Amino acid sequence: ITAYSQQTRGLLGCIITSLTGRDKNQVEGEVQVVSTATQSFLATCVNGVCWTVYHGAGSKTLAGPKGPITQMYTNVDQDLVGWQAPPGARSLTPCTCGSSDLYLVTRHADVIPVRRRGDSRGSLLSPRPVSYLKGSSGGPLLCPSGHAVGIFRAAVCTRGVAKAVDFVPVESMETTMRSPVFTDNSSPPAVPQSFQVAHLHAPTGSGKSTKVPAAYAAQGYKVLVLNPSVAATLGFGAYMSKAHGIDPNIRTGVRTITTGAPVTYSTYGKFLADGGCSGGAYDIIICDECHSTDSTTILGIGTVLDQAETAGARLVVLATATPPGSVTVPHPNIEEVALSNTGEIPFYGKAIPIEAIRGGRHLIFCHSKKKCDELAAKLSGLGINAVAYYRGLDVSVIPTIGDVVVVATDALMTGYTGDFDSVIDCNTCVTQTVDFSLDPTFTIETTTVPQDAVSRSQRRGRTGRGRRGIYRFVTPGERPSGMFDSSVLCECYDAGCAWYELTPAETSVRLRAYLNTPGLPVCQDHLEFWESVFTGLTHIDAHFLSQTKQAGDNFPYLVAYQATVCARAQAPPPSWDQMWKCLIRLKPTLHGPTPLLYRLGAVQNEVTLTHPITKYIMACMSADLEVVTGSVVIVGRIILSS
Amino acid sequence: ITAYSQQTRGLLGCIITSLTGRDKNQVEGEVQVVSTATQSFLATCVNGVCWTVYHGAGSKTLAGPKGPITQMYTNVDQDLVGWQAPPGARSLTPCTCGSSDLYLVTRHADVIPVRRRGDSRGSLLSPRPVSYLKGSSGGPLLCPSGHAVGIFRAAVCTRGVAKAVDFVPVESMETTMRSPVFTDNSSPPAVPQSFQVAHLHAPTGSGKSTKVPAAYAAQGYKVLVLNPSVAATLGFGAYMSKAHGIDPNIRTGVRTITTGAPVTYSTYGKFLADGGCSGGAYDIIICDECHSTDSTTILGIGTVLDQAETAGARLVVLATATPPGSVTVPHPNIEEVALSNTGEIPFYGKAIPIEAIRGGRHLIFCHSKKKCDELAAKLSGLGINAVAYYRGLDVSVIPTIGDVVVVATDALMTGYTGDFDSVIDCNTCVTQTVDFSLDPTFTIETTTVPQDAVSRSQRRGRTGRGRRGIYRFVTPGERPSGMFDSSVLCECYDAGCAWYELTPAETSVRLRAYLNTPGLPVCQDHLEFWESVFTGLTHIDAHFLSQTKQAGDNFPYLVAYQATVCARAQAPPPSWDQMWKCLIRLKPTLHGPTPLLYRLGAVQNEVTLTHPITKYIMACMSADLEVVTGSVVIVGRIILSGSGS
Ligand SMILES: [NH3+]Cc1ccc(Oc2ccccc2)cc1
Ligand SMILES: [NH3+]Cc1ccc(Oc2ccccc2)cc1
Repeated sequence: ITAYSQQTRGLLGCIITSLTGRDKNQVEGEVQVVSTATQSFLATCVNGVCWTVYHGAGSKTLAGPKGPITQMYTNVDQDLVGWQAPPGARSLTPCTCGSSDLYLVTRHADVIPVRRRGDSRGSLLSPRPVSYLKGSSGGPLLCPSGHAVGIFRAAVCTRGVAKAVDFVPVESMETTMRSPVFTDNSSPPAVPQSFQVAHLHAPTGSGKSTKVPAAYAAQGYKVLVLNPSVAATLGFGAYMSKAHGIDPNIRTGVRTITTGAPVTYSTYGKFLADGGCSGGAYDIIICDECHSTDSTTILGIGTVLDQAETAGARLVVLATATPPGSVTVPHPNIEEVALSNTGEIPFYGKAIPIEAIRGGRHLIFCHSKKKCDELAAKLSGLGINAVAYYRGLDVSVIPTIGDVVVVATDALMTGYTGDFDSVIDCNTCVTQTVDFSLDPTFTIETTTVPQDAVSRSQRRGRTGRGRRGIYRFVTPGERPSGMFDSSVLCECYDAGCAWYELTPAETSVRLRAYLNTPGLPVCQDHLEFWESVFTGLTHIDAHFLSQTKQAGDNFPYLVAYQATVCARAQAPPPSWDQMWKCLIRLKPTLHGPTPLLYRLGAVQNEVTLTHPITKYIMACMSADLEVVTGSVVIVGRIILSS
Repeated sequence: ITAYSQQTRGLLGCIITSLTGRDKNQVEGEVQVVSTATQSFLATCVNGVCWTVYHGAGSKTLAGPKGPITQMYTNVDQDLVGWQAPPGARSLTPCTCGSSDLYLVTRHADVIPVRRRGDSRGSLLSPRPVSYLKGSSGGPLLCPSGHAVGIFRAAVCTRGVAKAVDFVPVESMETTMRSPVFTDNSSPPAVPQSFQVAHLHAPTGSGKSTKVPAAYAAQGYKVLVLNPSVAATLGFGAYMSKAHGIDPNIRTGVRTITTGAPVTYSTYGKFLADGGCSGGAYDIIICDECHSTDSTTILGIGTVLDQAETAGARLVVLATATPPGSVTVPHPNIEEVALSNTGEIPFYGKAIPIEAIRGGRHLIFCHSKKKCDELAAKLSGLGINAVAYYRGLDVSVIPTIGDVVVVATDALMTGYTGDFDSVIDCNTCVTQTVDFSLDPTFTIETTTVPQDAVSRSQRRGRTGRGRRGIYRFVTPGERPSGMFDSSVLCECYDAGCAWYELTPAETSVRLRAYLNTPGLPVCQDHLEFWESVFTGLTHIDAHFLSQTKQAGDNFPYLVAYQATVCARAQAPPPSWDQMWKCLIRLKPTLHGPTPLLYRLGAVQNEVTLTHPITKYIMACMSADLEVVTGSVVIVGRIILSGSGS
């Protein structure tokens, strides 16, 4: 095998084409170089279908001769997407009698030897920088005969040096093609003779966590319905007593009720607080909002999947309006309008007319609490009745009746259950992103990022509920949905220690149940990495753990454990911002360099690396780490020949 | 003082506008959010001129009502460029009485208080990560009265936190405006009565390395001519003695010759090897190729500027075809032709058709030695006589001579002096950047990047000499010339130690003479930081040093030092790349994590940061590092409050 690249489009055409969705150039070759507005990567044609990775492609359409091609196949559990191949596309053909010597075509037309180990794993003969492979997701792994063993999806790395490759085997495509491209998941499953995890995809309003649990209980089953939101968990209790004459049990941290009833409503949080499943309690477990990628939902859903075959249950139901890989589609009840630039109120580069929000009840989403208070002032300045809500504030700041503009962060989603005449969306959210920076260990950065399609649908779906709604937006983009960052896993272990007395090895078992169930959000497999680092975080100071839970910002356990080590060395904290207020009382006492374990923010101090734990963590970094490496547009192609 | 922002264009409207260079949208506001294809930053309109930083904007035009607006001012030393505001556009105005309370406006429309601490420095009352200030270059510092104090150009960092901001004081802008738009520099200067550093910007052709040094000799003056290339130096000498009559002294490593003549030709390397200026020696020194930013040319010119006046010289001419700021205009003699896809030979995305090169003499440039070899092999299949040249190989591996298609890296432009019928350029080169990654110390990465204007001009310069010439290219456009990376300073200290027995403190002085002389290539000033690093690198192993020196590769002193520490820890090197070949010999006896000092490449062994040297370098990192933080298109604006705070 031999290979060379050919650039077919430059920037302007790629943009123009992305928007029009009309690729008029004739698709020659069988490996294409593709681009989105942000990423560039490779797509291979096998068996008449043009394949690539989900983390690159998303749910995006392919620009084609007659306009946008929607995806024919979308397996988010195998990081696989595929479009029907435009007429005149050559295709590689599968590999019958696999060799072990493979050849990985990169986007620079370099052909890289690979030794096959697993079904989906290959080891690079000559290890290379991970940077080298980035751009080559969805490039084909070949055998010498030129046939197609699979498509590349991740590097497996030691300390930033790719030594193995992760690929999608060609049979997983053959499975994928064979799978029902449309499956029906709107009606609730019947209660099978033995254990079975089932899915329920139904829009909000289908009674997923009211009608259906009522159905199961009328059939005589004892039913637990798990939910992220306390406001929601509590709200069902009341709706039930009314519209189905069951006073159900309610279990929330704040306030629980045990009527004896066959149906229980519970927060995932409280579920975990009570040691998961009690054997004999329930026949059916409904996990609502399982598209949720907060640590408590993940850990909770993990637990249910881990425990319920044993606790006697016969049916787990993963219920959601927006499963991984789903596209934000028109709602028949919600007019969607773009914010423009002629309005009285600046809002994320655009403007809001004061007409649009004077009188009525409106919801303006912002990414940050700073920007909320800023906007809630501006509006009160203009005589509009504005109110900020975010993590911290109590939900009574939101008047339940009467005109108001609520400027909120996403906290609003789990904190408040009402709906609104309009919603204005800045179309962006803050997120936490772990970086294996080796300076000395890992870092957790905050970042404003484009909203994913799940968020857009949660946000927009706060208007239009059985009554008409306007949804105003700054921008039409979604990022693709149902993927989460490794830092979410990190948060689970932190949570496991902080709140639910779980040893890191028990958290792992539950996360591993989550990861190995198809149809959930996906995540690079870093369970062992994180387990190992938390394994080493021993003899924490209870009193510091206390104050970081109390204050309730993220990573209370890591923040406490740094805090701890800092105190066992009269050594000051990384910095004197809020995070390390739990030390203010010792400020004039501490002096020297900070014994740094990891970066959870700006470090403003001398730092020594010579602490035994820091070293343990650095040794944890030598772990194998799987890393990843408008329409999608074809910008170029790689031509194959040994 | 408060602010908010308006996005006035999308991503497509912005590409269309960069290419056409025509923007109709009224220019409202004072602070403009401008953008290139590659990046984005701020531009502030002051006294009717629309200013921004050179590092963002280069020499690019600015889209406007009737078409691209040409830069009125360009000061690559201040990092400052300016276009005439289209009539309409509001302007800020300067401060009328230095109040020290200041206010920086960021591209996120945040306004962040700054305490003025000198002519063009202010400290953040609240330190913040540098990443927060990125894309705010060209933004204004305002006094409390809302007047322009300066345009922000860089953050001063400790370990990635901005504690202070550097700006272009609006008085510098005042000078610039009250001054000529066009300057001469085209003609050789007359010799002054006392010391003076003149510039000379003239085409290769103006004989600035032969004609003008003759002229000065004809007037009875001793002139020394420094050049980076050793081929260029011997060739100028030869030409002189012959077509000019004076047998000139040559001073190069490969060939030294003392006639006694009044003209001496030399490379920068030999000059530096000879200890620089020997008192009395010369009156005029011509630094040809001052635009070069090889460590040797930078150290050499630094020495000349540091020593030339005390050595009794009267005139240093900094000589160059392409000074910082210069743009690639066309040629009378060179038709330039977009390479394209339809062609028998693949070449960086496009193809080269054979007919184009089947007969005659051709230079094909390639970003790397690998691609040269690979492309040689391919051209000797289709049966064209094609050599590959590059660093390592010998100059005479090229026919002088027959039919040929030479496939070269930039090494060509110092080794060889001949020209060609057509030149094919992939338009990209290989740089080194230093990243202060604190992992544990710093990284020197070798990257591939778009070529700058000088590069394009040199590469295209190898045709169209006194005849027709075709220029084929993979990509139009250049990045801006006259800026070099912090790694190049690193190379300078490294050569200082490796080659020229200069201690770091001595080197600082030479380089500081370079930096503070204006009209040369500019540079993030990291002198004290590197000086510190190399001061701590003591008791290097002479034998490793001599092997890395011989080897020809980069950072010989750093590679050999890293090797020294390893050998003496009986630890293996960070990899078994070619870079570490000097330790292969010893491979059996080397066990354990490597005691890592810095990163020059892929670390593969386990590492360990307990070495005293690691810690020393780690401490050096707490230094104060200044970090930078088609037409330019206005894509938005920041609006400032007219009253109140
Ligand atoms: N950036 C987060 C991210 C990126 C890629 C990704 O792909 C996967 C991972 C695991 C299984 C299947 C697909 C998951 C999460
Ligand atoms: N005030 C001197 C000055 C002028 C320009 C300059 O631009 C650069 C240089 C190097 C890298 C990035 C930008 C740096 C320093």
